[PDB]
Order: sequence, then structure tokens, then C-alpha cells
Amino acid sequence: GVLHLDALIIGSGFSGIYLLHKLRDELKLKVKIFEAESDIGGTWNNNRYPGARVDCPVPFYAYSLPEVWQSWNWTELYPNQKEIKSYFDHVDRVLDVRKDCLFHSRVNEGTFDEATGRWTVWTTDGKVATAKYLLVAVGFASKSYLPDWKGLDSFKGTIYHSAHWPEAEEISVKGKKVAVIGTGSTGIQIFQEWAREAEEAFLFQRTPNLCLPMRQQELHAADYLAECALTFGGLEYQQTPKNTFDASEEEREAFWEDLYQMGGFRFWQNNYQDLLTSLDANREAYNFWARKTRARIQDPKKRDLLAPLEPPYPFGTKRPSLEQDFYEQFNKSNVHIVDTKSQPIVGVTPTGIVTADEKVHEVDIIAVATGFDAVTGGLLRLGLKDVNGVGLDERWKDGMSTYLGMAISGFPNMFLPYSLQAPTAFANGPTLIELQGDWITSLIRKMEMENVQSVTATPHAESAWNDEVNMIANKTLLPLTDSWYMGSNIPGKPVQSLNYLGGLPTYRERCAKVLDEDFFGFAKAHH
Ligand SMILES: Cc1cc2nc3c(=O)[nH]c(=O)nc-3n(C[C@H](O)[C@H](O)[C@H](O)COP(=O)(O)OP(=O)(O)OC[C@H]3O[C@@H](n4cnc5c(N)ncnc54)[C@H](O)[C@@H]3O)c2cc1C
Repeated sequence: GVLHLDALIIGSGFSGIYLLHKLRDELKLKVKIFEAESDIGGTWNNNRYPGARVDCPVPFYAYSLPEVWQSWNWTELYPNQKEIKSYFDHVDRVLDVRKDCLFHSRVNEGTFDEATGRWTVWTTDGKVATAKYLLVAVGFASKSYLPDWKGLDSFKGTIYHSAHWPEAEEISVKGKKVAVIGTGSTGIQIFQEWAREAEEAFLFQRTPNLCLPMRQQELHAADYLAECALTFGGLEYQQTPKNTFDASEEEREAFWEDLYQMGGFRFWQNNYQDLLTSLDANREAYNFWARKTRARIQDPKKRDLLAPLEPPYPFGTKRPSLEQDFYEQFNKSNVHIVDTKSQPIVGVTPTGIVTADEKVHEVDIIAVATGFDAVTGGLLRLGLKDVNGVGLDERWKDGMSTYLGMAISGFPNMFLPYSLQAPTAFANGPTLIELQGDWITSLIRKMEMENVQSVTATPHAESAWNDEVNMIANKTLLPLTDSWYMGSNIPGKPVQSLNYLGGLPTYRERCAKVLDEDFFGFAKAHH
């Protein structure tokens, strides 16, 4: 019948499984996960496209729970999706997670009743549950956008959409002419895999992606995870506490070559402290990146499209993609880069893709690598309502805001790990997830001990958080990056939410104040 719970968790990714564990095992609550799709792992169950791979190195892209890490070993510094999914299998063997998940349970309505202090939640297939706490751990959905190109139904080959990548069987590209449309991380990853094996490979690029070198390595069979957890982003390092132009030119060059050789996010998060605050410092860094990247590319036309001497946006204002041998692919004669800023795609024929200049690029297989939605899309389809009955879509039509990235005014007893206005895209996920999950767990403990029936962020605390978020961003180069333009003007590009850029140590202090000052920023109601 109707399922009644202490807490209901939506999603079985890193976030929701951590919460299940803390709320069920540590707090001894009655808890279930409603999960939309077939199995655990979140984005790692959902996004199985070729090349899918982490961007944070072992051992950071993992839980810090000793029972989990005890017996696990990783085969390489930056594991792939299949190996992440096998880690989730390990988590389930250790923590016993699957038996408290209901799969194929896509939430499509939530409403809160102030008199009882409980949510009532419905799935698309008709499941219905009630719960005191609602933990919305939906991450970032895929962007399910198929551009209105003419002639797609005439195409004689096949079109795959990284919003629903097949599984069952790998798509073989041997002997095939292929196209990737899109240059976010998804596009970069698919293209690297496919450019290696396809008979011919076209990447359709509107803006260049400023990719950093991964430096992959094979690996072999507590205090350290604790000290890294104290950094800006939760990686092993943070910014170098010096201004760019306080170093001489030669010192800069040698410092940047060291970063670039270590690889991964060193160049982004171990760089000079004014990388993201001074446009000139930023441009000097960029000029380095371009020099190194262009040196890898033999054809001058390809070089200027992939790594222009003038930057397309301030480097580091977005989470950079990583790459292994992407730029080298283009030195093959059958590997092409098509500039769709200049010559947009205007159509598909039976044999290929047609650009505005009427050039036909013949292919057998097309991957649409639209990449991820803003955080907004996925949360708005939940059909959540505030206590006055208003949909979150309507609440947010004029801009989205939150308290701490984790609560929304008028949605009581509802918490959002790994979501907007939180350190999210500027941090290591799992470290933020555990931080928010621990906090949510402590906040629930506190309510249960104090007999608090509901807590709801106040419009004031929300507006104040939004003002801190904005103020931190205003001091950086973020207002000058091209994301905002694209979201406001360009069809298919969703409006992004600002991350909190204050760093995990400040973010922690803001969270702690809630627990130490009597639910500071929330209105409370008692049982
Ligand atoms: C290829 C790739 C590589 C990445 N590597 C890194 C990295 O190295 N470092 C890092 O910091 N981040 C990384 N990320 C970002 C990654 O999203 C997060 O690290 C993290 O996995 C998010 O976990 P989550 O559980 O919050 O969200 P998700 O993993 O997205 O899980 C959300 C869950 O909610 C479910 N869901 C959505 N809607 C509903 C609904 N209506 N009802 C029921 N369930 C629903 C989804 O099906 C899903 O199972 C990577 C992302 C990808 C795609």
C-alpha cells in the first residue's frame, strides 16, 4: 500500500547512497531511496558513453568511509565509467544499499502538509510515500535537446544522443565515418575514443574547449584524506599564494611547466592566487596554455580553431575538461574539425551533415554530445510544491535561489546535496557530498533530539546567501565568461546557476553556524 517513512531519498548516486547509509545506519531511521532508473551509481549508471571518465584522481573520487576503501583498489589514477560502476557494486556489497532502493521510481510530485509536518511524494508509475524528511539527491540531468535540423529523418546511418546512450552492446566505429557534435567533456571524451578507430572522424565545434592534460597512470595493489578535505576544492592542493606578476617571466614559465607536467587540475586550482581575479594574470596563464596546446597540433587551421591565440573566455571560469591525446588526433589526415560558429549545421541528408556553406560532411554515425542540463532542469521536473502550493518552476522563473545551496524557502524538511549555489563544479564531488551529507545528518539528529517537526529556510537567509554568492563571484572573472550570454540567448543552452566560490573551509563555517546557533537561517515548528 502507501509506504510511510521517516525519510525519503530521491536518487541512488553518490549522494543518495551516502545519505541512505547515514540516515539508516547511523540514525536508525526508516528510509528508502526512490530511484528513477534501473540501478545504483547515479550519473555512472546513467551516462555510459564512450570515454566516460573521472576528472579527479584516486583516491579522491571515492567515499572516505574506511569499510569501503579497505578492500578496494583502483586500476588507474583516473578510472572510467565501468570501473566506477564496479565500485558502486562494491559499495552495495559493503553497505547493503540495493535492498532499500526502489528502482524505476521516478518522482513527479511532492507536497508538504504543515499540520503533519510530512511530505507526500508520488512516482510516475503511481507509487506513493509519505516522509518527514525529503532528501533530493538528483544531481544534474542530461540535456535532452535534439536540434531542429532539417532532413534527420532522411539520414541513412544512425544518430546516438548522449541523453540516452545504448548499452547492451558497444557501437563499433571500425570502418565507419563518424561525427561528434558538441565539445564539452562528453564530446571530448567520445571524440578521443572514436578518432582513434574510425575510418574518418569529424568534430563539430562552436567554441573551443580549454582542456587540461590528464597525465593518466596505472595504479597497483585516513589522515591524508582528512588533510586534503581542508583545501579550497578538496583536492590535495589549492591556490599558490602569490600574485602572477610578483614572479618574473621565467619563474612563471617554470612554475606553469611544473603544473602542466603534474597534470589534472593543477593548472586550474594550484595556480597563482590571482588567476581568476585579474584579467591580465589570467591572460598570461592562457597564453601558456595556448602555446603548449598549439605546439601539439601540426595544421595551422586546426590549431587556430582548437587553441586560438585570443582566448574564447577567461580560463578557469568553468571546470576544465581533461584530455589524454585529443589534440594529437587531429594530426591524422582523416580527423577533421568543423567550425560551426562560422558555418552552422543547417541540415542532414541521406549521406551526411550539411553546414551553412553548403558543404556536405559524409558520415555513417552521428553522436549528439549535448552534455548536462543546468542543475535546474532535473529539479523542476520533480513537481515539488512549496507550502503555499506553488511549483518550484514558478518560484524560480525570475532566478533561482537557495540557502547554502541545500534548502529553499517554503520547501520545509527538504535538503539538496550536490546542487546550485554550493561549491559543486569548483570542488571534488565526493568531498562536498560527504560534507553536506554529514551536515544533513547532524541537522536531522538535532531536529529529532529537539522535537522539531519542521525547518524552512527564511526568505531573508536565502537572499543573504544569494548576495554572498554574487559578491564572491563579482570579484572574479566569472561575470566575463561566455556562459551567461549562451544561456540567455542561444537555443538549447540552459541558464546556469552560480556556484559558491568561497572555498570548502568557508562553506563549512556557514554550514556549522546552523547547527551551533539554533538552526540559524531557518524558521522552526515543533511537534
Ligand atoms: C563522466 C563524468 C565524470 C565525472 N567526474 C567527476 C569527478 O571526477 N569529480 C567530480 O567532482 N565530479 C565528477 N562528475 C560530476 C558527478 O555528477 C558527481 O561527482 C557525482 O557523481 C554526483 O552524484 P549525485 O548522486 O549527487 O548525482 P547523480 O550521480 O547524478 O545521481 C542522481 C540520481 O537521481 C536520479 N533521479 C533524477 N531524477 C529523479 C527522479 N525524478 N526520481 C527519482 N530519481 C531521480 C538519477 O537517475 C540518478 O540516479 C562527473 C560526471 C560525469 C558525468
